[PDB]
Formats: sequence, structure tokens, C-alpha cells
Amino acid sequence: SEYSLSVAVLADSEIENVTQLTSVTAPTGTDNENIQKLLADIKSSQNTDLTVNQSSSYLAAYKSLIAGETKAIVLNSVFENIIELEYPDYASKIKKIYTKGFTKKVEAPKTSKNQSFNIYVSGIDTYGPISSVSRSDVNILMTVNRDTKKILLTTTPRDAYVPIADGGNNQKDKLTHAGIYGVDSSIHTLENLYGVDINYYVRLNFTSFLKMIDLLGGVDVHNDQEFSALHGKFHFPVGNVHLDSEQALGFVRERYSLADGDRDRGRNQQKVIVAILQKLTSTEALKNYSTIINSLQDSIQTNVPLETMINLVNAQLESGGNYKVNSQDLKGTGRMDLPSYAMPDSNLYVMEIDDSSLAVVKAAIQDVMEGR
Ligand SMILES: CC(C)=CCC/C(C)=C\CC/C(C)=C\CC/C(C)=C\CC/C(C)=C\CC/C(C)=C\CC/C(C)=C\CC/C(C)=C\COP(=O)(O)OP(=O)(O)O
Ligand SMILES: [Mg+2]
Repeated sequence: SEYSLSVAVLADSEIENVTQLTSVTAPTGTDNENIQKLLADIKSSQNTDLTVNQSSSYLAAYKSLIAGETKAIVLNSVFENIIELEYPDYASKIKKIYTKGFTKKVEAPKTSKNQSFNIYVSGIDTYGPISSVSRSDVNILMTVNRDTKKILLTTTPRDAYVPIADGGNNQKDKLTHAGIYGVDSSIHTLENLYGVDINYYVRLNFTSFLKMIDLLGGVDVHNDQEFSALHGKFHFPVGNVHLDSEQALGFVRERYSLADGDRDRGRNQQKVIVAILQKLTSTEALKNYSTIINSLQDSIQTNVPLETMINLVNAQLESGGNYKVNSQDLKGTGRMDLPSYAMPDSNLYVMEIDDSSLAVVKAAIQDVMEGR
């Protein structure tokens, strides 16, 4: 995967190039490896040595820039998406006078040595091409035991206040923000939280989801409470409900009017995962798995190797047998007085994790993996 570091100044700055600078503001406490490589590239190509004025973060460096407290900053493209949360117009306030491309080695999928594996499902809250960066509002761990034919779905509330791995610097913030840093941040955040290996991920957005439901001929669920979605457009009665793509999207996004709010939304998402699974494991869909990949490969990202898809599909085609699916949710207390690493200047709702819930969730994950 690709990212870049840049030297940025204000849009109307008289500074045109890096040789005109003596110093640059940069968060060398937290992004030193990348920063030093940029400084080395600059020294190599422009024979210019810059001293660093340390900032506490990319956000802090940006604030110093617009306040006129520094002439120039280092910007890492990954963290521009974080700056954008507090400063939506940041791109229009700056120009870049130097740019360096970087590549990060992609962490391979982990192959289980046994019958059990974990897939992480990340749902991104935007329409459009799948490369669109947004928050991960769906965060569901699928623990799959092929021996016992059991699946446990563990949802972690998107507001869950947890140490965010990688770009999050292991500081506490709402889980959904990890999706802004990228799927690796999301994955490592949940591996660390639950003490498990996540073997694979699937990342999809609103547009990806609609396309998928369309291709599968809709999905069928049992709806447990009457509710409506999307400003009253869809009405969902109690009982068996068929959902086309638009109905299904409404069905997984509504929270405010549900008896248990965001917890019920998560449960609704789990219902839809089961329903999708029932369509994906029909004889017809399994046979046509190639067509499904071809039709959805542009909109759904995954590191499940092709060989692994082939194996799972063909094993299922030969064996049959449905998975018994159970669901759980990590619990906690909603608070508005705890600091966000990504957005230190905003009062955000976060969910402080309940320790005993965490222990139960981890124990349930291990049990399903070990066949208990
Ligand atoms: C059959 C095969 C392929 C294999 C064999 C299967 C086998 C042998 C075994 C079974 C296990 C395996 C291998 C696979 C199972 C299949 C998998 C991995 C997944 C199926 C499920 C899936 C891909 C998706 C379902 C995800 C889902 C419920 C929703 C996604 C919708 C999105 C993108 C976003 C919603 C965002 C929300 C809630 C609010 C934003 O809304 P907003 O932001 O406006 O609101 P606010 O923010 O304010 O709240
Ligand atoms: Mg959202």
C-alpha cells in the first residue's frame, strides 16, 4: 500500500520550495521513521538540512501552521484524513512544495493451523468507490469453527473507547476512528482488545453492500420489533421480512428509534450477516462463486486468498450443512467527558468498556474456537 509525506505551507505563502526553509514542524515523537526518511530524501535531492520543531501530532502541526506559529509543516497523507475531522477545509488552506511517495509492506492473511478462523467485517459509512476513506461503523468479528459448524458473531460498538493500534498510537479513542487510519488499524485494535488472531478481513461500504444484496436477490430475516428507517420511507413489521438492497441498508443503519438503540442496530447487522450467509451458501451461489467475485471485486476489499475461497466454497459444496450462528456484543457505559485522540478539541460520545463484558466476550470467542 501507498502513502506520502509532504512539506506543506499556507496556500498564499511566499515559500515556493524546500531550500527556502530552515526548519519544519513535525510530530517526531510519533511518526519519526517516516519523517526522518523525508528529511533524508530532502537532503539527498536538494542538499538542504532542516531542523525539526516537534509537534505533538499532525493535527497540532496543522494548527501551528494556520495560526502562523510556523512557516512549514510535514504532513503524512494517512493523517490528513484525521486532520479533516476537525478541519474539513484543510486542503484548501495549504499548498505542498515537496512530496515523497512511500510503500508499506502489507501484512499477509494468517492461515489457521486448525479448524477455526476469524474474519473481521468492516462496514464503511459512505457511498461511492471502495477506496473512499471514512469511519468504520460496522465492526463484526466472525469466529468460524468448520469442525463444529459453529459461527459466533461478536459486535463491538463503533463508539467503543479502546486503544487504537498503528496510526492511533495505542491511545484510546472510539473504534470507528480506526477505520480512518485504515483496515490494518481496525484489525490490530480488535486483535489487541480480544487477544485473538484475525485471519482475514472484509471491507465494504454503502454502495458495496447494495450491490451485494442486489446480486443475492435480497435477504430474508425475522424482525423482532416494529420500526421504520430512512425518514419513514421503509416500515418493518414484526415477523419474516424480505429485504431488497435499499430496505436492507435502512434495516442496518437505523438506531434512534430501536428499543435498545445502537445495541439493537448491531443485532440487526448480525441478522443480516446470517441472511447473507444463507444466500452465499446456496448451491447456486456456491457454484457461481466466480461470477460473484467478478461482480463484486471492484467494490469489496478482502485479503482472503483466492485459494482459500476456492477451498471453502468447494468444501461447502461437497459437505452441505448449515452453520449454527450465535451472537454477542461488548457492553459498556456511554460518556461524553472522555478525550478523543483523533479529535482532542471535540466533546464526543464514547462507550467505556465494561471489564466483565470483555471477559465474557473473550471466553466465548475461545470456546467457539476450541469447540466448546
Ligand atoms: C459462501 C462463501 C463465500 C464461503 C463459504 C462460507 C463458509 C464455509 C463459512 C462461513 C464463514 C465465511 C468463510 C464467510 C462468511 C461470509 C462473510 C465473511 C461475510 C458476509 C457478511 C458481509 C460481507 C456483510 C454484511 C455487513 C453488514 C451487516 C453491513 C454492511 C453495511 C455497511 C457498509 C455500513 C453500514 C454502516 C452503518 C451501520 C451506519 C452508517 O450510517 P450513518 O454513518 O449515516 O449513521 P451514524 O454514524 O450517525 O450512526
Ligand atoms: Mg457514521
